[PDB]
Amino acid sequence: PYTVVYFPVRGRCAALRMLLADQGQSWKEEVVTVETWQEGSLKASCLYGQLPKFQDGDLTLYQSNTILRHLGRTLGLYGKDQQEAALVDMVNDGVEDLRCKYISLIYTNYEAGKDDYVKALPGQLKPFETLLSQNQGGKTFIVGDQISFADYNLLDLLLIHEVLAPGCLDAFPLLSAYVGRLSARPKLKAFLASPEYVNLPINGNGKQ
Amino acid sequence: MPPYTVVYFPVRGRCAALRMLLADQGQSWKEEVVTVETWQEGSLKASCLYGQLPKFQDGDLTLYQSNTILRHLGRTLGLYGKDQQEAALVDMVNDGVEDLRCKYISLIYTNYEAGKDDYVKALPGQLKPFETLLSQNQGGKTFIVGDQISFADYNLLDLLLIHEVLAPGCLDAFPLLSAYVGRLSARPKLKAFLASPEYVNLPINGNGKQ
Ligand SMILES: N[C@H](CCC(=O)N[C@@H](CS)C(=O)NCC(=O)O)C(=O)O
Ligand SMILES: N[C@H](CCC(=O)N[C@@H](CS)C(=O)NCC(=O)O)C(=O)O
Repeated sequence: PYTVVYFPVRGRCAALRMLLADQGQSWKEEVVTVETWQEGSLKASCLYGQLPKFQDGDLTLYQSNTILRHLGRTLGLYGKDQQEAALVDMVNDGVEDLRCKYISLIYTNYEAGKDDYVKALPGQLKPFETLLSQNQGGKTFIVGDQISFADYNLLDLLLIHEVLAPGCLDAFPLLSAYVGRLSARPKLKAFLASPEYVNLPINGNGKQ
Repeated sequence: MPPYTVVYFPVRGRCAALRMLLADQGQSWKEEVVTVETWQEGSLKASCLYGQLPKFQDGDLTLYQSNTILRHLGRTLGLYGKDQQEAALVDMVNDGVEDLRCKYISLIYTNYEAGKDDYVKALPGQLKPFETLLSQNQGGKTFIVGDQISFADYNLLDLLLIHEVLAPGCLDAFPLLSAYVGRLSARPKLKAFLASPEYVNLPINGNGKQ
């Protein structure tokens, strides 16, 4: 019973939509334009003044990672046990930390900052290659042997980064292979090929 | 040896909430402290997954990332809500807290003097959500989410205590948050913890700004 309220961009909803799609879930998308948002109705009713907003039946949630964690929890995408559950979170927050750095670049200081960001990037991605190398030679998922919600969010982050700086995964053979393995998952592959994903901008200021 | 170990700088910083949680739950833990000089040397930083502290050890489980540690303790100590729905709201609260913590960190570390006024003027609007949450949960009389304490109470409690030092009386505009802070502060083990030398004699931040 799902509904996504967001702007006409991929942004902080790309990973959760990836997840819904791969898990064969159905959801309603509700779009929010510039004048709708600016008016100030919807914003005044949002817990933190912001989007996405997510409905799951009688349940309203804000916060992209809360949404992720909720879906991981209820669809069984949160590790096999608490140890795994913790590694999942650790992966997600690293993903979130770098996503926070990406957004800063893109929205605040794209122009001058991009040169130094792409320089810092391999060191920012290494931790994830390391994680995979220690989890069955990288042949499965980021954590344990089943997909988790940190996989979708990590996958999103990897794709938007190959756009920012193509070839950035070249030096990382487990990440490269991981990205191709999950991309080829049938429902994910189709969603990533769909107009609904392809014809949406990554970001709001039209900088990718 | 205690099963827990906290490897961090000699600061409250990102470990206050988890230390309060451990203290309030009556768990023992070991503090390994890292000095700037040990860090500058550079050897432990290269062992650190994301190259950062805090690092945490439950047995041979090495965790990084402070909210991950909190969620991990939230899961293993029963501080994550009663059902799947409460866990989601605990998460939405904690994510809310993490968002304001990040603005605060950017204030204190990369802009204190120019930013502080706008920051302290934007504050009431940042705190209101948390007052709203309380208002809608048994009229603000228990915890942030449901009727048992959760890990987000501890992170929210810490974030509130630090803003009260940054901008005293900011909770004056917020009667449930205030009652909230006083009510949680006075929990017996937490009370003793917040009055003890291991809490009191550490600075909130690394740069002595607060
Ligand atoms: N904590 C973030 C909040 C998302 C956020 O940064 N919201 C932005 C768009 S991605 C927004 O609604 N900006 C419009 C506004 O602040 O009025 C999350 O993970 O969900
Ligand atoms: N993502 C943060 C990581 C903690 C962090 O930002 N650590 C800082 C100090 S609080 C640090 O280790 N500084 C050393 C460095 O960046 O190299 C978390 O929530 O745990």
